[PDB]
Amino acid sequence: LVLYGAPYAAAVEVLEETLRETGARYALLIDRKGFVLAHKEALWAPKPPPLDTLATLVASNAAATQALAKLLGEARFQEEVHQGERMGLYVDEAGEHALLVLVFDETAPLGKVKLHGKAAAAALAAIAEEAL
Amino acid sequence: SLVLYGAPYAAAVEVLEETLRETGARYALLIDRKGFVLAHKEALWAPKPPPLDTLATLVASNAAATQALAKLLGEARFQEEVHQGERMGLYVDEAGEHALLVLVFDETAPLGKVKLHGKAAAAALAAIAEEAL
Amino acid sequence: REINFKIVYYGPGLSGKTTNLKWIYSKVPEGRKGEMVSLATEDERTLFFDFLPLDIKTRFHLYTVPGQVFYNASRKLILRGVDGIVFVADSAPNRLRANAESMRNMRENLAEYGLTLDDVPIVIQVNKRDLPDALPVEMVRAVVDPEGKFPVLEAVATEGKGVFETLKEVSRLVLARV
Ligand SMILES: Nc1nc2c(ncn2[C@@H]2O[C@H](COP(=O)(O)OP(=O)(O)NP(=O)(O)O)[C@@H](O)[C@H]2O)c(=O)[nH]1
Ligand SMILES: [Mg+2]
Repeated sequence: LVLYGAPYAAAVEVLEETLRETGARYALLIDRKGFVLAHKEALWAPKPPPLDTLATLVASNAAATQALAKLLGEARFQEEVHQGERMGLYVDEAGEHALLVLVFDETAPLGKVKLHGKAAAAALAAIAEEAL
Repeated sequence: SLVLYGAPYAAAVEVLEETLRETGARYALLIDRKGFVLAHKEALWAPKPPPLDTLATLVASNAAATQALAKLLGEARFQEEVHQGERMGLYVDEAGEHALLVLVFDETAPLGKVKLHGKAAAAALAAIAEEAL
Repeated sequence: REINFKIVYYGPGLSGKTTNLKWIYSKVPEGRKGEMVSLATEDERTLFFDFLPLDIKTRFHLYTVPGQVFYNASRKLILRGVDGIVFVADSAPNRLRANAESMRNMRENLAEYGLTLDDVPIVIQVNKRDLPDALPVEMVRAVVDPEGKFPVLEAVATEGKGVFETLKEVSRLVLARV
C-alpha cells in the first residue's frame, strides 16, 4: 500500500471534504504499520501536534484492540471516539490495510464527526482497494 | 511498586464480587498500569476465561497508548473506554493513577449497569489503591 | 505469595530481541510459563511489543520493544516501570552505529521517567556471534558501554547460546536490589 498519482488525489479530496463537513482540525489516512499515507489540516487551526507520533500510537493501539477482540472470539470492536475536556479523536478502519483518523476540538459537533467519519472511511477503503 | 496484600486485597476482592453481582459481567480484574494482575474474580456461572495475563497486558497497553494520545493532544486523560463486539465487550476505567478496573461482559449484561457500577467500582478501588501505595 | 518483576529487551532493529523470547518460550516447561504475545507487523518486525510471563513466589514479565527508529512512541511506553533491562546489541559491522543510536535512545527515554542508566540494572548482550564478519566483542562493547560498567554476554540467540545466562544475570541483579 502506497498511494500515489490519481488514487492519492482521490484520498486528499475525501479528507478536505470531511474536514469542511465536520469542523475537525486534522484528518489522516494511515496504514496499519503507522505510516501516514495522506493528510490535511484546516487552514484556521494551529500547527498540529506531531502527526508521525500520533499515527504510530494510533496504529499500536489498533494492534492491541484487534488482539483483544480476537481473544474474545470477535472479528473487531467498532469505531472509537476518544474525548477529553476539549480535544477528541475518531478512529475507524478504512479496509483491511488502513485507518482514518480525525482530530477535533469542542466546536466540531460530535454527530457530524461520526457520520462523516464513517463515510470517509468507506470512501477511503474503496480508493485503497482500487489501488491494487 | 504497589504491594497489594492483606486487608486491602480482601477489600479489593469484595468490590470485585459485588461488581459482578450488580452488573451481570463475566470477569472482573484489578490490574496495574504495568500489566500485573493484582486481583480477579469470575462469575460462578461463567465459562473459563481466556488467559488473564494476556488480557491484562493487552488492556494495560491499550490504556497506555490512549493515554499517550490524550497527552499529545493537551489532555490529562480520555474518558473510560467501552469496547463493543457483536456479543462480547470490555469496560476499562481508572482505579486511581496506578491501576485499572477491567470488566469483561457479554450479551446478557445490560451496558447501562456495566457503566454505572463500573464507575462506582473504579472509585472504590482507587480508594483502596491509595491506602496501599 | 507473589512479587512481580518487569524485564525489558531493548536495542536496534533486527538485533534479535524477539528471538530471545522465542527461544526462552520453547524451553521453559509448561507449568512455569504463560502464553507468548506478539504485536508485529506483516513482516514479523515488532510493532508494539512481545510479552512472555514466567516463573522463577517470583514472577517475571518479559517484554520486547520495537527497535525501528520511527516506533519510538511505543518504545517509550514499554519502559514504564521497568525493573531490569537486557540490551541486545547486533554483531554486524554495518549495524554498529545502529547500536549506539539505540543506546543513546535508551538513555533519552529513561530520562523522561527521571531515571539514569545508574538507576536500572542493565545487561549487555552481544548477539549474532555466528556471523562471518562478526565485530570483535570489545569493539561492540566499547561503543555501547564505553566505561565497561555493565555485565556482558555473548549470544547466538537463534541457537539458544547465551539466551538463558543473560536472563539469569539480569534476574540475579534485580533480586540483589530487592
Ligand atoms: N545469524 C543470526 N541471525 C539471527 C540471530 N538472532 C536473530 N537472528 C535473525 O535476525 C532476524 C531478526 O530477529 P528478530 O528477533 O525478529 O529481531 P528484533 O530485535 O525483534 N527486531 P525488531 O525490533 O524489528 O522487532 C531474524 O532473521 C532472526 O532469525 C543470531 O543470533 N544470528
Ligand atoms: Mg521484535
